[PDB]
Amino acid sequence: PCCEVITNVNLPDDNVQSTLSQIENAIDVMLGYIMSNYDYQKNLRFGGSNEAYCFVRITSINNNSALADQITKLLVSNLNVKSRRIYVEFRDA
Amino acid sequence: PCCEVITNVNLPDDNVQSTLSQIENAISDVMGKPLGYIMSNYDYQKNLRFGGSNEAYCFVRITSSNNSALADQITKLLVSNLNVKSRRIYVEFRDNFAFSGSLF
Amino acid sequence: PCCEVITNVNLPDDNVQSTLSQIENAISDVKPLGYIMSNYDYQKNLRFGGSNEAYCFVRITSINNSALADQITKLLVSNLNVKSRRIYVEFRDCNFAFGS
Ligand SMILES: COc1ccc(-c2cc(Oc3cc(C)cc(OC)c3)cc(C)n2)cc1
Ligand SMILES: COc1ccc(-c2cc(Oc3cc(C)cc(OC)c3)cc(C)n2)cc1
Repeated sequence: PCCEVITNVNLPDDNVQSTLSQIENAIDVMLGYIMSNYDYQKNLRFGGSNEAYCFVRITSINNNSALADQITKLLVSNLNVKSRRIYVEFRDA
Repeated sequence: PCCEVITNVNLPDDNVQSTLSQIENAISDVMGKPLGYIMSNYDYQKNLRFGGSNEAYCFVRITSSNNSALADQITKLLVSNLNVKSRRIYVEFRDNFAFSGSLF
Repeated sequence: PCCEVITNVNLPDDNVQSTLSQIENAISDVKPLGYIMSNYDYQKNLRFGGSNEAYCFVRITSINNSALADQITKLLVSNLNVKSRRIYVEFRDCNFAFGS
């Protein structure tokens, strides 16, 4: 398992860790072997714009709607970002 | 589609954004792909090395012919804007379920 | 050819460069190292197993993989003070590149 949030929204660490932990919980849908990360990229753009944006890559679930939906609420509510500016990719050592 | 510039060259944000914006234009122009529907990013990695050396360097990943025109175009932008030798610029084209958050 | 170490272990730059250089050697031992990238990406909030304790993800792109993995794992265990349970090594064999 692996989850990466890539975003230009700056959160304090305590808040980042809550969010990552909440996403791990979600990622019920299908643990002690998982790697999550919040990668702060201030210059990240989408739609020709550097406004708040988050890209989520989940590697790994087939179910996938439940996870996407769940994550999208977490990030809208914890990152104060418009849900139009959330993209969730699922890729399925 | 997605362009990521990965580099140990530190630029101020205003400059980073100009560059990213110029690159988006290029992708759109040279490939005819829908502008706006692109990610770009500038990932500052100070300890990034190439050839056993931490000197100025650019890795450009383009994910998801005409391609020479694009590579060339980008290479000038980064040479100009980053003051990096073109002998330290590499431009890599590389290649599942997807959702927008408005669907929820 | 490319190695990226992704980790929440903060090292000073001189140390980071030594390690990256030691990894380049390894990759080279087990072609030559002038057509090769490496990087140390510090991600402080990186987690594994629900925990933000020390950890290393290594992605190796475009390259007896066991010899390389084993070698790198010792380097990182030694130089990052991380448990080897908390080190994972992926190889990707994923197309073209284009200055000089
Ligand atoms: C035998 O080769 C393998 C072994 C394990 C995986 C694997 C690894 C996965 O995630 C991780 C992620 C991280 C950080 C560590 C890990 O194990 C140490 C597994 C998730 C899935 C679904 N598969 C993939 C290939
Ligand atoms: C999946 O997209 C990809 C993946 C790998 C490459 C690639 C990667 C290569 O590795 C490198 C990387 C670097 C920094 C220098 C280099 O010397 C040419 C080769 C070489 C070639 C011919 N192609 C190009 C595109």
